[PDB]
Amino acid sequence: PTREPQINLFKKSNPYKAKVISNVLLTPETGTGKRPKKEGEALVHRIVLAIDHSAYPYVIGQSGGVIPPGEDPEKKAKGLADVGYTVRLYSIASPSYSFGMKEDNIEFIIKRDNIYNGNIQFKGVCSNYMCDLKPGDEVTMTGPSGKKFLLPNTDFSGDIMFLATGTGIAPFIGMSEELLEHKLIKFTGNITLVYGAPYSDELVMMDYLKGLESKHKNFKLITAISREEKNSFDGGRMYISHRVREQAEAVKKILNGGGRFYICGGPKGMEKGVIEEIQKISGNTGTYEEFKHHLEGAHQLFVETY
Ligand SMILES: Cc1cc2nc3c(=O)[nH]c(=O)nc-3n(C[C@H](O)[C@H](O)[C@H](O)COP(=O)(O)OP(=O)(O)OC[C@H]3O[C@@H](n4cnc5c(N)ncnc54)[C@H](O)[C@@H]3O)c2cc1C
Ligand SMILES: NC(=O)c1ccc[n+]([C@@H]2O[C@@H](COP(=O)([O-])OP(=O)(O)OC[C@H]3O[C@@H](n4cnc5c(N)ncnc54)[C@H](OP(=O)(O)O)[C@@H]3O)[C@@H](O)[C@H]2O)c1
Ligand SMILES: [Zn+2]
Repeated sequence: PTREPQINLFKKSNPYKAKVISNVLLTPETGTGKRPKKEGEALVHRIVLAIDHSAYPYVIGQSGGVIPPGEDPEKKAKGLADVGYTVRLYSIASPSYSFGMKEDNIEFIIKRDNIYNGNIQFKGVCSNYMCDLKPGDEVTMTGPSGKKFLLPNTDFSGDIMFLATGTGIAPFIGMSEELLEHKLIKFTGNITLVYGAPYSDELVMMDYLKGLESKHKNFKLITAISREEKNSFDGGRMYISHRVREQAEAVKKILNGGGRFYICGGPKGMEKGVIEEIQKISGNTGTYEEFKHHLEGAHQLFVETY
């Protein structure tokens, strides 16, 4: 709520407690759906926490931090006296003032981060804790965290391209609702959301997103289903990067029209492929990093990958 980002209003020494309102699964229960045994599981939950927007005035594009209950084995073994699990960050998926501007909650899009044969081998601590939350449970929170990945704070006319993979879709749900419905600013540009995942059933919030597309014209939705589609260029898996190449003109519109690029999701450093595809389109032949830093400097690039 209330524009202008604040960070670290809550640290591990003064956490913020939040009660769980809802925690619903968004992907097929294990065994159902397209992902075969040998490829493990893709269990993605949508999690809604009740908070006091007065005490936790977050801004969409920011991250919330969670502290999983318990003692970190590695820390105890190293004997740290801290021992408590270190914070895990998650992209806030709800719009600044919540859906319907009720200012009553905050939401996350979290996936069980396991390893896996097809059977489980290692089990992510925090992601599973979250996905195991029951309505009424209390969550230890930190933040807000981050103040770079943000929307314009004044009226905007340039086009905006959202590039997401998997859970990276989170920030773009809130941002999409805020730009198209909440209108905290007069936005007159075109939104292009390029969203990628392994299987069609692992694309989450689709009903909502497709609905956004049919209601606006202001908003186009493209998907890259990597394990069901091959790109037309090299016949490899279809990634969002290949979609960018197909959207050469929407890309050019942004490069020359003062638009913005938001890239979010995994795996770590997945922005490289997307960025150097944008560079091909611009035709600029500087080094990858010279082009990337230029865009960021020009406020036309925003990247959060993990
Ligand atoms: C800015 C930011 C935003 C993020 N947003 C989201 C988001 O919106 N949604 C989301 O789901 N995640 C998001 N993440 C990731 C999140 O922060 C966590 O890193 C992630 O959920 C996994 O945390 P974990 O505690 O469950 O995994 P950890 O317990 O820290 O384990 C990490 C990985 O290591 C593996 N592992 C554990 N033990 C071993 C071992 N002995 N040998 C080999 N491997 C092992 C685990 O299986 C796991 O896959 C974000 C991260 C960042 C930095
Ligand atoms: N277990 C792994 O080592 C592994 C495997 C794939 C990606 N990531 C996954 O990404 C995180 C989230 O998983 P999720 O179930 O929410 O969905 P997801 O596995 O993250 O899928 C996101 C999409 O990005 C694609 N991709 C992989 N490398 C890329 C690059 N360099 N440039 C552009 N796109 C790329 C993936 O294609 P693919 O069909 O080739 O994966 C996938 O379709 C992690 O949990 C991790 O599982 C790492
Ligand atoms: Zn509308």
